[PDB]
Amino acid sequence: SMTGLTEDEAKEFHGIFTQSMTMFFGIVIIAHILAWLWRPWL
Amino acid sequence: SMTGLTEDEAKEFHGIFTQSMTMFFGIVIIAHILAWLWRPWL
Amino acid sequence: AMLSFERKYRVRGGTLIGGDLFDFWVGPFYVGFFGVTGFFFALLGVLLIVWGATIGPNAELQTYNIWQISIAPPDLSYGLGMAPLTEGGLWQIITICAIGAFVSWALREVEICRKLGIGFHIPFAFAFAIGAYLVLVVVRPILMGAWGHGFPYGILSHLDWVSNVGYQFLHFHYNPAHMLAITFFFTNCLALSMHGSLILSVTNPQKGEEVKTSEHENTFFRDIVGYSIGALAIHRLGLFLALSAVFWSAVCIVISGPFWTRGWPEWWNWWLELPLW
Amino acid sequence: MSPDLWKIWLLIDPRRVLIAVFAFLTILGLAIHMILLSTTEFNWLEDGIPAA
Amino acid sequence: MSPDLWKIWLLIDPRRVLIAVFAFLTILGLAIHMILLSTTEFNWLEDGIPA
Amino acid sequence: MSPDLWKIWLLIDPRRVLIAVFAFLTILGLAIHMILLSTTEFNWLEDGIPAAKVQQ
Amino acid sequence: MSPDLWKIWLLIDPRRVLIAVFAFLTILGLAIHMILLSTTEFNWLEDGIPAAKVQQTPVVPQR
Amino acid sequence: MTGLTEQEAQEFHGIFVQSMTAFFGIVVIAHILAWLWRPWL
Amino acid sequence: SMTGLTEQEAQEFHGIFVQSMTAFFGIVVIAHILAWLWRPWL
Amino acid sequence: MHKIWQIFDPRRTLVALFGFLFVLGLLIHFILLSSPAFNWLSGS
Amino acid sequence: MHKIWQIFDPRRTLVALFGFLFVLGLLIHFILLSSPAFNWLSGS
Amino acid sequence: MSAAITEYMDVAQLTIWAFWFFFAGLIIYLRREDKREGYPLDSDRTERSGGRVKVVGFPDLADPKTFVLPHNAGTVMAPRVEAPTSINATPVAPFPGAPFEPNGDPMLSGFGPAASPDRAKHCDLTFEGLPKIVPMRVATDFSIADKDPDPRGMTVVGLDGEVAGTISDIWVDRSEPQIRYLEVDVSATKKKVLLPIGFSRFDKKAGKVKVAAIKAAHFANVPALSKPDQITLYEEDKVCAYYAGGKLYATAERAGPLL
Amino acid sequence: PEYQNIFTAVQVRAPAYPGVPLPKGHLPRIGRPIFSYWLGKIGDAQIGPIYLGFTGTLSIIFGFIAIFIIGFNMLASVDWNIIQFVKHFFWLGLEPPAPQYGLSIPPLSEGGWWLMAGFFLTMSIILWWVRTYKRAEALGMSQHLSWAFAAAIFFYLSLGFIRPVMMGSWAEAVPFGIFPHLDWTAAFSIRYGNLYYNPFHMLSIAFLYGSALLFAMHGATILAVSRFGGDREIDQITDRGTAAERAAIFWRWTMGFNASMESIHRWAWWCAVLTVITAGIGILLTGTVVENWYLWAIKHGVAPAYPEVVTAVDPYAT
Amino acid sequence: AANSDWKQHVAVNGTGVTCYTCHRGNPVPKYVWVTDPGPNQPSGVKPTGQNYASSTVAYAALPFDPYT
Ligand code: BCL
Ligand code: BCL
Ligand code: BCL
Ligand SMILES: CC[C@H]1c2cc3[nH]c4c(c3C)C(=O)[C@H](C(=O)OC)c4c3nc(cc4[nH]c(cc(n2)[C@@H]1C)c(C(C)=O)c4C)[C@@H](C)[C@@H]3CCC(=O)OC/C=C(\C)CCC[C@H](C)CCC[C@H](C)CCCC(C)C
Ligand SMILES: CC[C@H]1c2cc3[nH]c4c(c3C)C(=O)[C@H](C(=O)OC)c4c3nc(cc4[nH]c(cc(n2)[C@@H]1C)c(C(C)=O)c4C)[C@@H](C)[C@@H]3CCC(=O)OC/C=C(\C)CCC[C@H](C)CCC[C@H](C)CCCC(C)C
Ligand SMILES: COC(C)(C)C/C=C/C(C)=C/C=C/C(C)=C/C=C/C(C)=C/C=C\C=C(C)\C=C\C=C(C)\C=C\C=C(C)\C=C\CC(C)(C)OC
Ligand code: HEC
Ligand SMILES: CCCCCCCCCCCC[N+](C)(C)[O-]
Ligand SMILES: [Ca+2]
Ligand SMILES: [Ca+2]
Ligand SMILES: [Ca+2]
Ligand SMILES: [Ca+2]
Ligand SMILES: [Fe+3]
Ligand SMILES: [Mg+2]
Repeated sequence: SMTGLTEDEAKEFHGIFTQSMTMFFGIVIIAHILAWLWRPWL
Repeated sequence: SMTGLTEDEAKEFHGIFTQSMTMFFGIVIIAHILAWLWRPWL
Repeated sequence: AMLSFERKYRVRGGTLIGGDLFDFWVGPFYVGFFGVTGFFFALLGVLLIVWGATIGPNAELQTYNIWQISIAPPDLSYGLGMAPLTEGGLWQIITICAIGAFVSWALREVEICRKLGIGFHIPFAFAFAIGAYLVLVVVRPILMGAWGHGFPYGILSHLDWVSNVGYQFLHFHYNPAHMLAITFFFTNCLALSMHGSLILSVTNPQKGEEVKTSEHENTFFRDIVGYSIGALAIHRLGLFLALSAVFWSAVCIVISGPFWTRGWPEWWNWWLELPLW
Repeated sequence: MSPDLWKIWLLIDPRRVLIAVFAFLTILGLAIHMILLSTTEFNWLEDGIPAA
Repeated sequence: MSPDLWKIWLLIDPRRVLIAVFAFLTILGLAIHMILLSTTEFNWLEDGIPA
Repeated sequence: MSPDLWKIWLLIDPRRVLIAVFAFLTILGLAIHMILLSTTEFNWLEDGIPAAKVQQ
Repeated sequence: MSPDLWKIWLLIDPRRVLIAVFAFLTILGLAIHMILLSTTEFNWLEDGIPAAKVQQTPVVPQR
Repeated sequence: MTGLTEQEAQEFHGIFVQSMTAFFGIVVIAHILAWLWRPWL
Repeated sequence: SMTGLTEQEAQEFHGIFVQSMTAFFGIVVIAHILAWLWRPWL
Repeated sequence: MHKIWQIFDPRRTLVALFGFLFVLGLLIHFILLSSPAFNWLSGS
Repeated sequence: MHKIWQIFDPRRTLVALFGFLFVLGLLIHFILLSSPAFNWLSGS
Repeated sequence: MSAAITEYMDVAQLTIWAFWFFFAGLIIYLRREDKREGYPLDSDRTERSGGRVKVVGFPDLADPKTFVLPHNAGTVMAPRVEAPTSINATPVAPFPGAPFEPNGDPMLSGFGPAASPDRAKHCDLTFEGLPKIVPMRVATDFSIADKDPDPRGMTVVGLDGEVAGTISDIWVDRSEPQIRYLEVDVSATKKKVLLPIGFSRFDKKAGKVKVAAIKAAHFANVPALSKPDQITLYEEDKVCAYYAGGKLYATAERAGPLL
Repeated sequence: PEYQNIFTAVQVRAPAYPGVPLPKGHLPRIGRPIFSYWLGKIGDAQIGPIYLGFTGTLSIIFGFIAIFIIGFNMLASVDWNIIQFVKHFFWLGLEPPAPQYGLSIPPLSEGGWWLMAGFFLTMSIILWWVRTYKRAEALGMSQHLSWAFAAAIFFYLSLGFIRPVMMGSWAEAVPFGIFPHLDWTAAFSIRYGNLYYNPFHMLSIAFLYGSALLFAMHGATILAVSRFGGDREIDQITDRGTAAERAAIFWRWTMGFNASMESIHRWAWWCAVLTVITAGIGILLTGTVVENWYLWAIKHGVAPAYPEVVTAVDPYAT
Repeated sequence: AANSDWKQHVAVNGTGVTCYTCHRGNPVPKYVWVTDPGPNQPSGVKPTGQNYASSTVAYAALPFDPYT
């Protein structure tokens, strides 16, 4: 607990962090599918 | 214990460290197999 | 003459040479033995400069315009020997007189600070400028091989000498010791501006305010750049930068010609020819 | 992918990793866009398409 | 490798190791991608394929 | 060679030598790879082997 | 050398000489390898031996 | 960790979301007008 | 609170601020209308 | 919306806004002058 | 979310976000002005 | 609107002349600022004239400038009047510009290198009103840096390498943490004297303090404090000047010359 | 021998000093201070904290964007080869638009990036000036430092913005590079006929040499009288002790006149500022009212004349 | 033509020009030049011809193709 957080604080932080990261990757995937449909690079 | 971690506190860092390094290398393997299939270099 | 609090400090003794023979003051100045020697070296040097202006390079180009008066060193065919008076020996005599005057000035400063009971930082710092002059007119001409490598004594002609010496190496900005010396000069100017600004700001506060303390000086620069060096350390650093600039300039000029005879950019080839790339 | 991964937040302060990852992502996005703008095959502004 | 390697972690600080390896891996990935981009055989953007 | 070499760790701090070894080995690997890439004979990317699908 | 040479360590401590020697031999080896790589007679990579098997286009003869 | 209680963060979050929505709406309408003026893809 | 400004003294500042914003934007709009009437840029 | 003034000092905000507005006006006028099609410093 | 403001001081985050938006807007307008196909300060 | 004003004058010449005018004004201003301490001068011209002609040179002096001191310490004028004093010496020769001889015993004479003015008799203060330079026996929160000698118990030796006492306490500065003084417990009078750091050399090998200013027998005449916990601007100046006098008066060979 | 006060022999550690309290409506200072032993041998051994407001954040953002653009263009100039980037780093640069554009906006690869980098860097410098002014005024001090910074900014803007606009082209501006900007400095002198003959260049060089001389003299003087407590300059200014008296008397005996403990810091302030002021004028006169400085000096009787011992025949005058 | 039409260059001291002046025994001279393309650039980047270390200008950051 060097950073000062407790177990519950870390548990509650991790879920929100993973949820937001999943949402960001999900929108990135759609942007890349659109880009590939526009002009494939491979 | 100069670092200060207890016997069991530092012993469980290893179990997660290796478990994550395994998957990192695992996805790198797939990336390199795909790259070789696309255009071999040697 | 004397400041209103100076009479307590005019004590006898502390001389290096002379004792009670030349131990007196002339107006505000203290003279001593080295005062006499330096004053008369300077007087003869000035009179010979004026006579060299009177003779001129010829009877047609002679002029009393202060920007155009120039006394030139001998030819490179004389080597390290003594030239005739009209063909470059006057330059050598004036150089000897100038060296004598500078050394006398430094020794008089040593006597003054022995009398006042203070440290010897000031003559020590002056010795660096004296050494730079000596490298310019003594060390480099001997290493090169002739007195003709010194610079001429004139307000505008020694600029021509600097320009032509600089272009003898096709690009003088690529000299590395030159870059170091220039960095030190610019940093010294910045540090002096900041020291003066801070002292004046603390001593002359906003209207209707009292004089600031020592904590404000440190807080200001900790809140601007995150570090403060202190009252004594700023003077330490100023002296260090001002002397390093001169030391590296002397190094930069003494390696041009004696130790490197090509263009200065080419010197960097050792970096470009490494096997890493 | 490990049941006790959340303990990583007991080691590194979250507030000083969010700033780092935000800055890294923003600079990465800028750099990729500029790299695409530096090539004639993927400059979407100077391509002329559509309709010139 | 001996099973007792887990004693490394009481000799070096885990947080510094984590951040150092993260930074090194990111810098290495950027460097390798750029070195590949500098070539002619392995530049996937200017290769002209597919046309 | 010597059955008593393990005394070396009673003199030099192991925590420092681990770092000074890992950093040195990483720098050495980078330097050797750069040296190889700076030649026309051992540059495995620009050697034209195998084949060349792009034009230059 | 003399049998009583082992007294040398009563003047110099093992740590500050071990570190210096280990940090010195590495630098010397690096410097020698680089010096040999710089010459055209003792460069083992570009000597052309054994054969080339690498094809070596218009050139710029100014460089 | 920032001198803010629960309610003093919920009010801020509500105002922040509403302002962000307004800004994004006007950005969208500006991009629609620009695409009508001169398309880029 | 943070700047030590009471809400009642904030309402009065906000009203004057928004009134000034409206007055400024009116002149800006009129100037742009005249500028378009001089030389249109689209 | 009015409690935004509990977050920022009104005086400093006004000064900063004025400085930003003046800089932006100078920038736009200079950009217009530099371009040839909109330069008004030629008469007509 | 909303508890994120218990981590981040609102003033600094708001100032940084506004500065970033202003810089991004200026940069995009400059990039468009540099491209001849989208420069609107010409005769067209 | 062109670059040639006349057949000879141009813009770059007028600009340099304007700079010269501004530079002359700036030099006059700086020389007038230089003359806020020590003027009008003390010379024979004033005293021969019966205190009628005042020697100030050119330019003359400025109007007085006010400094206000913190914690209600008072107000000081930058150009002020000060009382003429009678020095403790006697001229060597009657011609002008002659030196003076330090009448009496040179160390205990108050003339020459061992001279000082009379500063204000109050302690310098911090931002909260505390005394600024205090011993470590009251600044308990201070400490000596690690891996450093900690010069307590070190023997102090005189000019001739003879022991004159030991260090008892260290006087530090609250506003800027650094050492300003050492306290020496003299083993000849059972007294304690202060020693500035600028006059002491730390021999960290053998743990010694070297004082090259005065000899070992001279530590018995150092001016003392009023109270054992604080010092004033007057006493600090007196203590420093006493040691400075030893740079000339310590031995018979220090008056010169070399030849 | 005698203690010269160049290094601190024995150090003393006290708890960290947060700083003088700021008035209401200010953010707290960030960071916890730490002590460095080797740094304490030459100065104060405490680093941090720092104050970061809104102007300080904006300056950081603008400056980092500018530096990122410069670095990206330097990397693009070697075709994304990072090793070749390290090899050629001192020779690389980002350079102004071509002379055939005047004051217009060229494409990105032909000078648009240079314009954007210059704009952002100028914005960051202005914001940092505002930050220095605000921090000076927050503690009740005066504004000498902001005036000196304003003079430096004036020279910087003359070098990069004002003169190109007066000349009517962006190609007159200086590139972003180590060796490129030295090349610009050399070419500027060559093109306008030997800048040694510019009188404001002469004045600027005089003031730079004078700044070095003044700092050496002042540093040596304060170090020489620091055994009397001379480093505490504020006390000496408000209550003159032996340090100030001896420092004045030394120079009066040496060269016939002296300054004061308060007055010398004015000589320091004006000498440095005049270095850049006369610089900014010197290049605003170049190319606008003077075409060739050597011919200008000949016209005004400044250039010396030499005997004709070597000469050439002009092939354009046959 | 060199030995008869350009004597204000190659005949000040009567040195002259022969085939050996350039070839020095080689079929191809050792010091010829062509129009230099410079270092490779990205496809959409316009070259500057400078800011690159080159021996053709004696290792300065000046335009490296003054021949053309
Ligand atoms: C084309 C020319 C080249 C060039 C060629 C040279 C050459 C050649 C030299 C320099 C030297 C210098 N160059 Mg360069 N330099 C160039 C461009 C620059 C640029 C620039 C912005 O481009 C800068 C900032 C510099 C800066 C410098 C300094 C590092 C250095 C000068 C200071 C010095 O030596 O102090 C030295 C100070 C002294 C010698 C003072 C001595 C005074 C003593 C005390 C005597 C007393 C004076 C007097 C008699 C007292 C009485 C007077 C009155 C009666 C009161 N150069 C260009 C590219 N440069 C010089 C150098 O390094 O010298 C060591 C040098 O020789
Ligand atoms: C002729 C040129 C050949 C080539 C010939 C060789 C040869 C020969 C060697 C390498 C080696 C290496 N090459 Mg190679 N290499 C080539 C092309 C590449 C390319 C590429 C872009 O194509 C890459 C990314 C690499 C990268 C590498 C690294 C994987 C490795 C050096 C690692 C290091 O720096 O250790 C420095 C850092 C450390 C030593 C840290 C200490 C590591 C720890 C303490 C010990 C191992 C634990 C480990 C981290 C985890 C478990 C591993 C277990 C041992 C299984 N090569 C080309 C094709 N390469 C070396 C190697 O095999 O190393 C394994 C080697 O001998
Ligand atoms: C096509 C190019 C046109 C042109 C088209 C436009 C258009 C469109 C606009 C301007 C605007 C401006 N133009 Mg224009 N402009 C041109 C050329 C000029 C010339 C010139 C030398 O030729 C001048 C002096 C100006 C002057 C101005 C400024 C008054 C104004 C931007 C100021 C600013 O940045 O506010 C920033 C600084 C502040 C906001 C600080 C405010 C200080 C206080 C509030 C002053 C208020 C005083 C008072 C209360 C005002 C009301 C009273 C009125 C007199 C009725 N323009 C050319 C001819 N110009 C803008 C404008 O109208 O702004 C009002 C605008 O929309
Ligand atoms: C080393 C760090 C800097 C420095 C330091 C420094 N200078 C110093 C000191 C110090 C510490 C002094 O104590 C001393 C002094 O008294 O200062 C007031 C001094 C001094 N630095 C001076 C000048 C000076 N310093 C310069 C440089 C520097 N000084 C460095 C940048 C320069 C430059 C850069 O050009 C100059 C011009 C003097 C004002 C003074 C020393 C005065 C002196 O020595 O007086 C004795 C000599 C005479 C009075 C007459 C000499 C007679 C000769 C015949 C004169 C001509 C000689 C010359 C070779 C021919 C003409 C040359 C042409 C180019 C014109
Ligand atoms: C009197 C004239 C002299 C002078 C004066 C002067 N300079 C000044 C001042 C003054 C009075 C200030 O007040 C100001 C200052 O802050 O001083 C401490 C300053 C200053 N003079 C400076 C430089 C400077 N001064 C120079 C010269 C001079 N300054 C003259 C000789 C020079 C030269 C000779 O070239 C330089 C380079 C600055 C250090 C500082 C003003 C800094 C400033 O305005 O910065 C604004 C922009 C930024 C902060 C952008 C930062 C963006 C990011 C942080 C970048 C991230 C990447 C990073 C760089 C990677 C590397 C790692 C980092 C952790 C370092
Ligand atoms: C890891 O690091 C990364 C890769 C992220 C970034 C690294 C970057 C690196 C390595 C950068 C290195 C930079 C270097 C070496 C820079 C050197 C800079 C030097 C020496 C600069 C010196 C002088 C430059 C000057 C004086 C330029 C001045 C230009 C000015 C004042 C121009 C102003 C222009 C304006 C205001 C134009 C306005 C016109 C408009 C607004 C229309 O433009 C859009
Ligand atoms: C003296 C009279 C001769 C003779 C007999 C030749 N040369 Fe030259 N030469 C020069 C250059 C620049 C070239 C082109 C480079 C090249 O082609 O190699 C040549 C070319 C030739 C050739 C053709 C060689 C080949 O590649 O097949 C031959 C046969 C030839 N030369 C004969 C340059 C110069 C000179 C410099 C100005 C001078 C002088 C000469 N050559 C003189 C001769
Ligand atoms: C910021 C100071 C005011 C600058 C005003 C001039 C702007 C540039 C105008 C240049 C016009 C040149 N040209 C050929 C297009 O007419
Ligand atoms: Ca498109
Ligand atoms: Ca492809
Ligand atoms: Ca291959
Ligand atoms: Ca081989
Ligand atoms: Fe000072
Ligand atoms: Mg260039």
